[PDB]
Amino acid sequence: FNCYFPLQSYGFQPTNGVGYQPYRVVVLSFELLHAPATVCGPKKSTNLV
Amino acid sequence: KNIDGYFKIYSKHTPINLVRDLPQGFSALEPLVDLPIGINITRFQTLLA
Repeated sequence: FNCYFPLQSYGFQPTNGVGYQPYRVVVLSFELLHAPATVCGPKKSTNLV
Repeated sequence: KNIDGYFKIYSKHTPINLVRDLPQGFSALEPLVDLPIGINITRFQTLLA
């Protein structure tokens, strides 16, 4: 009484509605600190003349 | 050395016949690796075997 288990399991079955269907989420955290920058976007490297 | 948070190394290896002290000659060291670490280094220790 007044004591419960906090963790609960997500019901997953293919017959469940699309709204409750499990969705795998990937969250990218972009943080710019005082340290030097490394990761950058792609390159171009066009033709040479 | 460490400059602007960029630690650099210069390595040169040449054979010489030596007993003690050092040989007399000129040497120009070459880059080895560039390590954009950016930590404060006030001291160092030589690891032996």
